[PDB]
Parts: sequence; C-alpha cells; structure tokens
Amino acid sequence: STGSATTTPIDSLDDAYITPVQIGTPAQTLNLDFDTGSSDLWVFSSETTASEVDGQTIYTPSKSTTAKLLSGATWSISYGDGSSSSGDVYTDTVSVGGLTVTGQAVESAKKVSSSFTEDSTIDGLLGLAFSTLNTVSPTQQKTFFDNAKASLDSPVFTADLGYHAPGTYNFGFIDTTAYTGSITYTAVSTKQGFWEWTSTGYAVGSGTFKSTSIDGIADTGTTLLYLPATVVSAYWAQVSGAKSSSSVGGYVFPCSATLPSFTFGVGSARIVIPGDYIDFGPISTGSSSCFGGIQSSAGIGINIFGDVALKAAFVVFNGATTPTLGFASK
Ligand SMILES: NCc1ccc(C(F)(F)F)cc1
Ligand SMILES: NCc1ccc(C(F)(F)F)cc1
Repeated sequence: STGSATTTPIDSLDDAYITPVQIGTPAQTLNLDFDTGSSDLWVFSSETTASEVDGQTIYTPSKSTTAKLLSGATWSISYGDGSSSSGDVYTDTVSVGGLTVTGQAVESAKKVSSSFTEDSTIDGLLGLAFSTLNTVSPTQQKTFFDNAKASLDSPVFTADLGYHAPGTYNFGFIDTTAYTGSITYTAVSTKQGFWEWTSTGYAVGSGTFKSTSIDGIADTGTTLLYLPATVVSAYWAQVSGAKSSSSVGGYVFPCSATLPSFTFGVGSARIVIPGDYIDFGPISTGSSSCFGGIQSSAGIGINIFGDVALKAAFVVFNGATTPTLGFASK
C-alpha cells in the first residue's frame, strides 16, 4: 500500500508545515506537524485544559467508535525549543492520504505549553523519528511509520517541502517525477533515535567548497538550519552589516541585503539552498533588521538540518533494516 498527502506552510515564512490526518471513526481530520525529529503522535483533544486551547481543532475520542483508552499509559515530551506537552493515550485508526493504520497510539494532550496554544494552525504533531524516542510509559509505542512499514510497498517515506508553497509527503513509494538528476544516499546512525547523518562539507555563495564532516539530523520539525559556529560565521561574514545579536538571539542582517546561497554536501553530491530561503523577515513588525535562517548550533549540542535545508531538496527517509537518507535536487 501507499499514501500521499499535501503539506502546506502555516504562514508566509514557512515556520512550519501542516498535513491533514484522519483520526477515528467516523474520520476526524486534524492538521498535524510531521516531525522527523520526534516520535510521538499527539493531538489537541477534548481532554486538553480548556484555557490552553485557542482555535485548534480537537480530537474527541468519545465520538470515535474505534477509539480505545490505553489503560494506565501516559506521555510527557519536551522539545529542544523548550516546548512541552503531556497527557494520556488512546489507540485509534489513523489515515494519511489513503494509507490507514489501525491500533495507532494517539496521545491525547491534557496539558500543552504556551507555544502550542499560541499556534492556532497546528492541531498536533506526527512523529517520524525512530520509535525508541517515543515517550509513552510504561509501554513504549510505535510511530505511524513503524506501524505502516510492513504493508508499505517500500519501507520509505519522502519529504518534498515547498518554498512559500505546498509540498508532499509520500509513504511507500518514490516519485521519480518529483526530482531532477539522481538521488544520493548516505548512511544513517540510529543510536540517538534520530535520522542522523554526516554531511561532507559546505560552500558559501560561489565560494570554494570546504570538505569537512558535519554530523547532524534531518528534522522536518525544526524551522531553521543550525550548524557549527565556524560554518555559520563564515556564512554571515559574506553579508554586509550582518551580526550576531544577543538580545535577538541569533544572527540578524539588514533587510536590504541580498543573501548568498548555501551549499551542503551529501556524499559527492551538492544541495544548493538559494539565498532567499535564508531570509526570515523583520525581527519585529516594521523593523529594518531581518532574522537569518542559518544559526549556530553551539547552544543546542547537535546540528539540525531543518526545513530551510530540507525544502531545497527531495528527501528520502529509507526505513529499511539498514536505514539511509537520500537527497536529490529538485
Ligand atoms: N523536531 C524535534 C526535535 C527538536 C529538538 C531537537 C534537539 F534540540 F534535541 F536537537 C531534536 C528534535
Ligand atoms: N520541533 C518540534 C516542534 C514543532 C513545533 C513547535 C511549535 F511551533 F509549536 F512551537 C515546537 C516544537
């Protein structure tokens, strides 16, 4: 079997992408943030503290004839940005673009942090990292991808994120019409539960390519590109007036500047991120200082190839017994 669903930016900056997901019987459609950096499927629900819901569509297990409470199971998750949420667990039928999984763990939020409440467009997250990171206790649960794997034509899913435009998540097949040239595959380490890989280097604009190993994770759930301080300094040194701002919390640049592209290596292949992808607009309404889409990972502890990088490519998440990541230009 296969599945295919359109994913849409939530705002004019591509801060996140939402994908419609059908939960329960009859279907309740929620717009979920597909997150290859986490492994919990959790949703706003009829159980969420009422003052913490502000415009989200909620899942109501009592209205689903297939929903079963997972007795004694709880979940609690903290994301690298300081966001958090927690609740109890149901099992229900979950479908993504025609692909159906029965008995999927659906984690019902009882409490969510303020950053989730303020995001009216995101009804929850669908985690697509490895199931070892799932936070359900005392019995760990599998991700949607892991549950669907056996029935997929091929144990893969692909992320084709758009720049200021809709894109596609496919499950079970590779759309050979969606990319140019060849797909370059690279080894994945699952030892931390992430889609962790090693980039072979980088270049700034039309500059010389620097061969150097950059270990990082492919994370559709993170907006920006977080890279080591040396690399990020080399990039912003090429933008007149750019500086690192402690009050803003990262590199800013004059909004009148034109940004150079950024190239990262995948084996012997190269993915080019156009400079316009790195512009995230004024730091505050009306400001002439703009926020950069490439930032330092020094405070994070790990390099993150987030949406800024992934939307420049067609990305294959190959969940075979030896998992790999594929990157193609598009
Ligand atoms: N998108 C989920 C996510 C968020 C943060 C991290 C961090 F901070 F641990 F790198 C990994 C994965
Ligand atoms: N990396 C996972 C993640 C995704 C979105 C959010 C937001 F936008 F709701 F804050 C937090 C954490």
